[PDB]
Amino acid sequence: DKRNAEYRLAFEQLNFVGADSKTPILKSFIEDKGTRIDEITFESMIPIETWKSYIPQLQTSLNISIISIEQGASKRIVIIKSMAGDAKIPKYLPWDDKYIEEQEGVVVVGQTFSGNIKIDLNKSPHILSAGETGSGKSVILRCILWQLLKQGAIAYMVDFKGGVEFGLEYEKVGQVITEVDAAEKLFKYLVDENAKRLKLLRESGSKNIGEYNKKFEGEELKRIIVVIDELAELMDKTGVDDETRAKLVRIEGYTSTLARLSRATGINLCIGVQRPDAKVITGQIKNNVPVRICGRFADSKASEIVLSNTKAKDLPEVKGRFLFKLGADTVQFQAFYFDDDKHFIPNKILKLR
Ligand SMILES: OC[C@H]1O[C@@H](O)[C@H](O)[C@@H](O)[C@@H]1O
Ligand SMILES: OC[C@H]1O[C@@H](O)[C@H](O)[C@@H](O)[C@@H]1O
Ligand SMILES: OC[C@H]1O[C@@H](O)[C@H](O)[C@@H](O)[C@@H]1O
Repeated sequence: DKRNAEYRLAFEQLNFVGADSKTPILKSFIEDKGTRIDEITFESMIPIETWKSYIPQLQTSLNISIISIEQGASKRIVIIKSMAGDAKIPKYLPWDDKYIEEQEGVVVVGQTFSGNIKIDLNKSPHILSAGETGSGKSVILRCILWQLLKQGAIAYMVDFKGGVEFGLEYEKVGQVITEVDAAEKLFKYLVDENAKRLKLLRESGSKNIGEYNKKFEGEELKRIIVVIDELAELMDKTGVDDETRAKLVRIEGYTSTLARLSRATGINLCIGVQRPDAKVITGQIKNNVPVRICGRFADSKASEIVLSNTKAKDLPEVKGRFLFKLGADTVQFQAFYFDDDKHFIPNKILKLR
């Protein structure tokens, strides 16, 4: 076997042997095909602290990037989490307007092993982006927003922290909703706008708003993008009073209806979540929000709430490194770093008269 012959030679060149004079024994090599992260298990008498001292050398000899080395069941077992030197993705990928797609409704979120990650909002209409504060979870949503604003979409932005996440420059290109009263008015409007669009599709025999628009020269329905900076501000009802709770229940009813029924109507939800919790990322959100973007979470439960697998615990500690899940596959990718100070140019959008 190639791998066993390759490891043996590598260990012998280092005289990397235990008290019994044996080089480490390969017990198992488990590759994750989507993330390209491997679990290599070795048996030897070499202490874990010695393996850790050898990390720089083992990376070079075996041609791998070592994420971690941990002791297994016994002091004879080491488990290495690694990525092959061939599984290359950037560690920094600045946004650039050259990535903007010609096809309306198609957005790019970053780079994977073979090509870029593209999302066609006409096929997978809603996105949930989850990550710890500073991960880049929110940066991705603003990058998607910019792309859609450049394709002529209408935007609505929700931020209950006084709108500090969507400053005055965002207000030039759309409406910023900063409190629960304005959010009830917004979501009741979007649910009615969705109902009016479904009515137009049935009546005209149109599959989507794109087919509808071609039928009427002077009647052009535009894509609507709704960016929710933090889903917990709309879903977490724990400490509010009776009236605010009923208002949030009404809003949740509107969000659920929107997510489930806005597939063909060109109304897209881009949701941010800082702390995954089953009360916030419910079964209704999961059943109707197909795109998941997940940052690193050391906790298994947090990854299962977002992805319904534990792979977010395996990611390397790289800023802007995420998991992408659409359907049954989970892949690792580097997200674009979109910086408002240099990438968000409101006058370019306003010029699209
Ligand atoms: O990389 C292969 C496997 O390694 C294991 O350590 C992880 O828990 C799995 O999520 C992963 O699929
Ligand atoms: O469809 C465009 C891209 O997005 C996803 O379907 C996959 O994760 C990528 O491998 C693909 O290149
Ligand atoms: O926030 C709700 C309001 O949003 C505006 O953008 C729409 O034009 C109004 O019709 C709607 O009532």
